[PDB]
Order: sequence, then structure tokens, then C-alpha cells
Amino acid sequence: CALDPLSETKCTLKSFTVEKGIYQTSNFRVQPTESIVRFPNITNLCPFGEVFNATRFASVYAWNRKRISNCVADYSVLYNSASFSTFKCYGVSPTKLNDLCFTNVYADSFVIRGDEVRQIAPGQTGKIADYNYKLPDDFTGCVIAWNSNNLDSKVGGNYNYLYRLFRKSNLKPFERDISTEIYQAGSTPCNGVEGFNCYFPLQSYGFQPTNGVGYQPYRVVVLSFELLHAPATVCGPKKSTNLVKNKCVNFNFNGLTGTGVLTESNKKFLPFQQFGRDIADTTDAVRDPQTLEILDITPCSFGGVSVITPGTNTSNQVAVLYQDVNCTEVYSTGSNVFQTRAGCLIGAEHVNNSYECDIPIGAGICASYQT
Amino acid sequence: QVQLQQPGTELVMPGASVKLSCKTSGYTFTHYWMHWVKQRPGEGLEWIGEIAPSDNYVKYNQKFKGKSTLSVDRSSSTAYMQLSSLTSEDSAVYFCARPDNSGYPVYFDYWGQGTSLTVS
Amino acid sequence: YTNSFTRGVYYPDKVFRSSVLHSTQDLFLPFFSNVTWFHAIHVSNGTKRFDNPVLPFNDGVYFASTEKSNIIRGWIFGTTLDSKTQSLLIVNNATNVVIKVCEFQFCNDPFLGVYYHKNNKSWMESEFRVYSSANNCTFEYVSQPFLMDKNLREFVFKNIDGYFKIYSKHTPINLVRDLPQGFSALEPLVDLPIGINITRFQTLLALHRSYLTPGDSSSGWTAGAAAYYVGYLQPRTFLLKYNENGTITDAVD
Amino acid sequence: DIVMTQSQKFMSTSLGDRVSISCKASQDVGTTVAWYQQKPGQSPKLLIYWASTRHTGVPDRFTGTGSGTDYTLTISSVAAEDLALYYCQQHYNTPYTFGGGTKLEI
Amino acid sequence: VTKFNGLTVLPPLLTDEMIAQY
Ligand SMILES: *[C@@H]1O[C@H](CO)[C@@H](O)[C@H](O)[C@H]1NC(C)=O
Ligand SMILES: *[C@@H]1O[C@H](CO)[C@@H](O)[C@H](O)[C@H]1NC(C)=O
Ligand SMILES: *[C@@H]1O[C@H](CO)[C@@H](O)[C@H](O)[C@H]1NC(C)=O
Ligand SMILES: *[C@@H]1O[C@H](CO)[C@@H](O)[C@H](O)[C@H]1NC(C)=O
Ligand SMILES: *[C@@H]1O[C@H](CO)[C@@H](O)[C@H](O)[C@H]1NC(C)=O
Ligand SMILES: *[C@@H]1O[C@H](CO)[C@@H](O)[C@H](O)[C@H]1NC(C)=O
Ligand SMILES: *[C@@H]1O[C@H](CO)[C@@H](O)[C@H](O)[C@H]1NC(C)=O
Ligand SMILES: *[C@@H]1O[C@H](CO)[C@@H](O)[C@H](O)[C@H]1NC(C)=O
Ligand SMILES: *[C@@H]1O[C@H](CO)[C@@H](O)[C@H](O)[C@H]1NC(C)=O
Ligand SMILES: *[C@@H]1O[C@H](CO)[C@@H](O)[C@H](O)[C@H]1NC(C)=O
Repeated sequence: CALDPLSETKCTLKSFTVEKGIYQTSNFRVQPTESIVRFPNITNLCPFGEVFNATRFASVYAWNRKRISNCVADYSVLYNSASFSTFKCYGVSPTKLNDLCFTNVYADSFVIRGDEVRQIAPGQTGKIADYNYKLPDDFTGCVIAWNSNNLDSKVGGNYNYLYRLFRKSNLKPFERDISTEIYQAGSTPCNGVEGFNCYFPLQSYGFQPTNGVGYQPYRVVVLSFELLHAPATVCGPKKSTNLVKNKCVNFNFNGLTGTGVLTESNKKFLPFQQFGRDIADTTDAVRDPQTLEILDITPCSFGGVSVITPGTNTSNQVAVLYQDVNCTEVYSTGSNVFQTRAGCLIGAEHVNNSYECDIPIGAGICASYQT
Repeated sequence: QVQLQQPGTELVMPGASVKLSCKTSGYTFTHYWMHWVKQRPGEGLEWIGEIAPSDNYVKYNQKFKGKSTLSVDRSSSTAYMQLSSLTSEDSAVYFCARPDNSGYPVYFDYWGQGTSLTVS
Repeated sequence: YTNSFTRGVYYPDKVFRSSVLHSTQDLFLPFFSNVTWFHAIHVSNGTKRFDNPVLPFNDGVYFASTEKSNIIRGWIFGTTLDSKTQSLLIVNNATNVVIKVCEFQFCNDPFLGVYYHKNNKSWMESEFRVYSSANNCTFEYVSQPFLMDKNLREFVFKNIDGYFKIYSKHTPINLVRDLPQGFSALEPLVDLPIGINITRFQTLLALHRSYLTPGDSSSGWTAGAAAYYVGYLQPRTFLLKYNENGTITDAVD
Repeated sequence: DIVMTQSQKFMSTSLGDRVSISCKASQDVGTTVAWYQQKPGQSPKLLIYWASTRHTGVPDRFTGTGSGTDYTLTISSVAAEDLALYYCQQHYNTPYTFGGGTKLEI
Repeated sequence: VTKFNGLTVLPPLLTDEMIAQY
């Protein structure tokens, strides 16, 4: 059957002597060459420069919380950067963050020493965890810590940052305690002054360059990923591929997910409108999100092979008719390619002289076997 | 309970390729990475690399780059590590490890049963 | 009160259609349906008559205004109008529109204080008196102010699948009391992923410095143009007519 | 990269006595040192993951001490189950390096 | 007197100019 078009005709009719006529043997479908995905420009970038190298950081007890939303966050780019010494993501992988979407994310910027880096993690008990900042056990997020010895350590000593040595009760997860009330460790009530049983809860950090790496200051930013069963305000940047025209390709224009050959079009969309439609509720035009140009979508060419044969008693050569398909845009091509309204038939050579109709083709064109 | 099951007693011929399996159960596979550790009696224990499930990010130790290929299957929660061009030096026991966090640093809170690879 | 003759129709979707009649079923303001017409503030004697009712927000609300002094300043949206539940605010001021979705403890009669600068010969807001405090603030949005700049400003407010969609349209008119007869489709303005269910809404009014005086008569400001129309959207079927350019020329209820 | 060196490979201790296992660090790794125990034909088990905080399940007998570049694994009383192979691991940064191992014996 | 989704429309054998000749 697959040897040659005459053999395909023989197989379709299930005979060995096919008579003069036209026989639709199979369908010619043009497969998509490639796939293209286009998405709008990254706009309103998140202010991650602050959580990277802000001029100052808050103390761990009064940890600063920053709301990040309505922007595009490149968590993968954050992971690639080697400035961060510690990049722990207990909830989910850092690389999946770029693909994933969250309705809101918060950054917790605070300064703790290297030895206290462990205390900020699920499943961990410590003085910083108990009285300064606590993490939920089921919390999904990334803990980012990098060395801040040059920034937050001085020869005289950096005592600006404060941490709470003790408190009446352990701090709840994601609870910020800035209270300066003097702690009471005895039955005698505190009177707001230092006493034998009364000690100030906050303690000044000891930061010096000569101190060990664990004692050396570190700036820690904690990213919290939260879903409220609501559409995601912040998401990772979406991949964009260069647009290709006049080639049947798979296209994804902000979720159209269609297949067709794209063409520049003269129809004028309304500025808010994105993708057009025809009468029969089928997509017919789309606007490129990157550049506001309107692209028509005609589908990939298809038709019927429709072998043109004379009687096998007379000849063994045939002509292949590719209906509604022009061969230039797309038996192998290059052998007396003739194009008519019904299609672009292959294997028969056009003649201006007109005779009686023998094999119908379409639009007044009739094929025949003649010298 | 968290379990990381490995077949063990692997037997291969030099120059071939082996696909060591680390079956995991009792814990969510997607929320954590996967690490492999090689154990030679004369070289002790050495970390091989890290693979992120449902991700294309792969990191190999410089010594074991190319020698070991990390593969992950989301279905059935199985982790694979392919060793190509096996020599006599590759004859060792390989441990799959469950990281405490999907990232770095990590201290390998949990470990697998281990496959004893022999190259003969 | 005042019939809305073929008004309140917005583009249902961002789809482009040319020279076709599209029958869509969506929340619409029914044709020839009376819409309540409110006098927000009336000054006689000079006595100030203040009336800013909190109308229930059911399905969609067709809001229109015919104020040339821009006395109307914004909107309130909240299911309880209390700090217990989150509420939506749309505030228009000189630089930009202020949109804030947060738990708001509103005042009894929210308004905006605005004063006149003799040196600059211009009016700028003095103080903001709308909410006592804001807690659990979630969504904040800023855009170029649209309500500013004898003309009819039609706004349709919808909250479907957690999306607060606002449509706008500005048309100069020659009518005074009633909505002019004639059709103009409402283009989308911005879509908000608010995700809060709301049942009540109220309108912001900017109050001049003279109105804030304790005297019952305010001779420095006039609020006679403070008239806004309100209609309620209902589920309906409409036959929308798209012209060649892509706009809605005519519609059938 | 950072290398872990356990100086002594095979060492002897009697049952019930207090013993200390030494691990050396080439660079100051703060307190990021982990210890594991491996019985013959058994998977390694985490004992003390940072410098002093013991893993879940492990007895109070294992106590991790040390800071800076010197780190010590101490066992208050040596049991028959404690006669195994022990490793020290640094988690300062990638790549990860373990110790040379140390086996307890009588 | 006054569509590609798997459908096709075949041109008539006799074109409208040609039936005019008949
Ligand atoms: C560090 O700050 C500089 C300028 O302040 C800028 O490159 C950026 O905000 C920070 N660096 C990175 C890699 O983000
Ligand atoms: C997107 O970026 C390209 C970069 O050249 C620019 O030409 C185009 O105008 C931008 N479009 C929008 C909508 O920002
Ligand atoms: C082939 O077609 C038929 C088949 O018998 C007959 O006319 C003859 O044998 C051959 N030649 C022509 C011109 O038809
Ligand atoms: C496509 O087909 C039309 C008629 O079907 C023809 O005029 C045109 O030349 C063809 N395209 C090319 C590139 O030849
Ligand atoms: C048919 O006539 C056209 C006239 O333009 C000519 O170009 C073509 O070569 C002719 N073909 C044949 C087969 O005579
Ligand atoms: C006018 O408004 C009233 C509400 O008072 C309503 O009952 C009536 O149906 C509306 N239309 C007409 C034609 O009265
Ligand atoms: C207008 O609102 C913006 C909102 O950010 C504010 O920054 C600005 O000061 C306001 N201006 C006046 C005159 O109220
Ligand atoms: C704040 O709003 C969120 C919105 O979902 C809600 O879940 C939460 O309970 C509210 N209260 C807080 C965070 O104290
Ligand atoms: C509004 O939405 C919240 C979200 O869970 C729901 O709990 C509440 O019952 C809703 N209120 C009404 C009146 O439907
Ligand atoms: C709108 O349509 C009219 C004719 O109906 C046409 O003259 C005009 O150019 C069109 N405007 C645009 C922007 O397409």
C-alpha cells in the first residue's frame, strides 16, 4: 500500500484493476514545525534589592517584615547568586519556586550570629527561637543567610542589634515581640528598674571581626510562602520565545493553547481586547503580549490526497491532488508542479489546449491520459 | 515511618552501566531533595551529588561528575543514580540519603539501606 | 425614579468580534429598569442636607454621575464595614487613585477634607477622615486617576470568582436630571484579584473646608451637583452587536 | 573544599567508660558539624546534627562538644551497641565532606 | 444572494462562469 500512490489506490479500492477516475486515498496534514510561547514583558519588578543588601537591618526580636506582591519574583535567579552562604528551603525546593505561584510572600530581615542560624528553623528549640522569632513546624519557606562580618561587626563592637535572652513564655510562630518590659524571675514584682530578680529581657549582640565565624554577625532574610486559596498576586517570570510567522507552529499566547500558522493581520483590536474570534466561536486572531501587534491565525493546511489515475490496463503512472493546498508554501515535489483552484496537483503537466472532460478535478479542470 | 530501601549486593562487569535504586516510603518525596553517598573502606564516606525531584536542577561533586548520573521518578517515589564506565575503583557501597531541607547546607538526617556495588 | 434606557452594558470579555451578533448570558443591568437617583448633599437658608446611604451590593452595581465639580471622590466596599472583616476602598486623589483592601474601621460619615490654597489658587486635600485604623492589610494597588475630567461617568462593579472587575466609560452629555437616552458600551478598566465577598457599598465625598465648619450653614461651597445614580445588575441574556472596529454599537435585552 | 580529618582510625575503650571522638576542621565552620554511627551491615544513623543538639531518638549518652575547628563526640558510657563506625560531617557549604571514620573496640 | 475546523468545501466541477456558458 505504501509503495506508490497507485498502490495506495489499489489498497483503498481493495482491487488490482482500478478504473479511470478520482479516488480519495488519504489525508495530508501538515504537522507543526515547532512550539512558541510568548508572555508579556516582566513589569513592576519586586524590590528584592533591599532584602539583598539593604543599608540597615532590624534586630531579631523586632524583626522587619516586608510585603512582596503584585510583581514577578525570580527565585531561581536568587538561588544562582552565590552571595548567600546559607540557603535552606524546608518547605519546597528553591527551583520549583520560580515555576510555582503564591498569593503573597513576606521577607523577615533580621541579624543573628552564625551559631544562632540553626535556631531559626522548624523542629528547633533555642533562645532566639523561643523569645525572638519562631517558625511553624509545617511552615513552607526558604531561610537565607549570608556572612555580614564586614557590615555588622566593628572593632569596638556592634551592640545596636538586640536579642531577647529570656521571656515569660515562648514566642508563638510568626509572632513579633518588641516589648521592653523588664522580665520578672521572682515572686517580687518588677518596678521598672534593674533588680536581683528583675533583668532586662533584651541583650546587646557582641559582634567583632576577631570573633569566630559562629560569633560573627550574619544577616538573615526568611521568605515565607503563603497560599490563601486566592489567585496568586506574585509569580515567577514566564518564559518567552521569539515569535515565528508564516510557519505552522504550536502557540501559547497567555493561555490560548492553539495550533496554527500565524500571520500579521490588518484588523484593529480595541486596546483592552486581547484575542479575536469569528462567527463560529473559534479563535481567529491574537495580540502579541510583548509587542501590541495583531496576528491572524489560520490553521495548518489539510486536505485529501485524492490520487488521479487512469485505468491500470492503460498506464501505471498517477497524479496526486493536494486539495486546498498550495505546494509552494509546503509523489515528491518538483515534478511538474501544477496549481489550480481545486488544489495543487503533482505529476500532471498543464496544457492550454482544451478537450472534453475525462477525470473531474474541480473548478473546470479535468485530467486525462494523452500524449 | 520513613524508609529508604535499596536492593544491595549489586554485581556488574567493568565498562558497563548500573542504575542504583533508592525506594522511599513514609514521607513526602516532592518536598525534599535526594542525595547519594559513596562508601569505600579505604576512603570512608564521600558525598556524590544532589537531585531535586520534579526539577531539572542537578549538582554533582567535581570528582564524580560524568561518572554518576542522577535520575528521579516522581511516580512511585523512587530515586535513581546511574554510574557509567565502571572501573575497579567504583567497587564500593552507595548510600542514598534524605536531606533535612531541600537546599544547602544539609546534614543528612536520614539514610538509605545502601547498595554494595562490586565491579568484576 | 429614572429609567435606564439601554444603559449599563459592558464588554463581557476581552474577545474581539467584527460585524457579528454575540448572545452572551452574564450579569447585566436590565433595559428600561428604574435606577434609584440620589442627592448625596443638598444645600438650601444654606442648611446642609447630608444623605450617603450604604446601598446593598448585590451582584453588580451600575454607578453613574453627572457632577462637574468632582464632588464624588470614591467608593466603599465591605461585607460588614468593620475592622472585623476586610473591606475594599477606592479613593481618587490628585496624584493617583488609591485602592486598598484591608480591615477598615470606618467613621460614621466618611468623607475627605479638602482646602483651598490662596497662594497657589488650587484645591488640595487637607486630611483624610474615612477609617479609624487599618489591620491585616492585604492588597494595595495604584493607577493613573481616571474619574477626573457636563459628562456622564458610568462605572459597573462586579465581584465574580474573587475577581473585583470595574468597567468605566466617559461621555459628554447635554442632559441635567435624567440619564441621556443613547447607547455607549462600558470598557473594562482594571481587574482586581481581591477574593473577598462583599454585600454593601457606599460612595466617598470630598468635603470643602467651609462645609467642615460647625455652623449649620456653609456659604463657601456648593454641593448641588452631587447627584449619582445606582442600578442593580441581574442575570440576563443580551444580544450584543459588534461593529467592524470591535465596539458594541447596539444591544437587545 | 573543606576536608574532615579524624586522626585516629582504630581506637580501644572499655565498656562503661567515658570516651571522646575527635574531629578536626581545616576552616572555621562555626558549629556546623554532624556525627553519624554505622553498625556493620547497617545504615548510618544521625546522632548529633549541629554541634551539641542531639538527634531525635538517640540517648543522652552521645554528647557533641567543640567549636571553631575542633569538635569532639563524647559518650558517657560505652555499650556493646556503641562498638561501631563513627563519622564527622561538616555542613558549612557545598561540597560535602565526611570524616575518615573511627571504629570503637575493646 | 449572499471555515477550517476539520471541515472543507470542495469547489464545484463547473465554475460559475462555466455554467453561464451552458
Ligand atoms: C547590591 O546593591 C547594588 C546597588 O545598591 C545592586 O547591585 C543591588 O541592589 C544589590 N546586588 C544584588 C546582586 O542584588
Ligand atoms: C516589551 O519589551 C520590548 C523590548 O524591546 C518593547 O519593544 C515593547 O514595546 C514592550 N512592550 C510592552 C507592552 O511593554
Ligand atoms: C483499457 O480500458 C478498457 C479496459 O478493457 C478498454 O477500453 C481497453 O482494454 C483499454 N484502453 C482504453 C483506451 O480504454
Ligand atoms: C498559495 O496559494 C495561492 C492560491 O491557492 C497562490 O496564489 C499562492 O501563490 C500560494 N503561495 C505561494 C507562496 O506560492
Ligand atoms: C499557455 O499560455 C501562456 C500564455 O501566457 C504561456 O505562458 C504558456 O507557456 C502556455 N502553455 C502551454 C503549455 O502552451
Ligand atoms: C420605576 O421604579 C419603580 C420603583 O419605585 C418600579 O417599581 C417600576 O417598575 C419602575 N418602572 C416603571 C415603568 O414604573
Ligand atoms: C494622593 O495620594 C497619594 C497616594 O500615594 C499620596 O502619595 C499623595 O500625597 C496624595 N496627594 C494629595 C494631594 O492628597
Ligand atoms: C488576615 O486575613 C487573612 C486572609 O485570608 C486571614 O486568613 C487571616 O485569618 C486574617 N488574620 C490574621 C492574619 O491575623
Ligand atoms: C465569605 O467568604 C468567606 C470565605 O471562607 C466565608 O467563610 C463566608 O461564609 C462568606 N460569607 C458569605 C455571606 O457568603
Ligand atoms: C472605526 O470604524 C469606522 C467606520 O465604521 C472607520 O472609518 C474608522 O477608521 C474605525 N476606527 C478604527 C480605530 O478602526
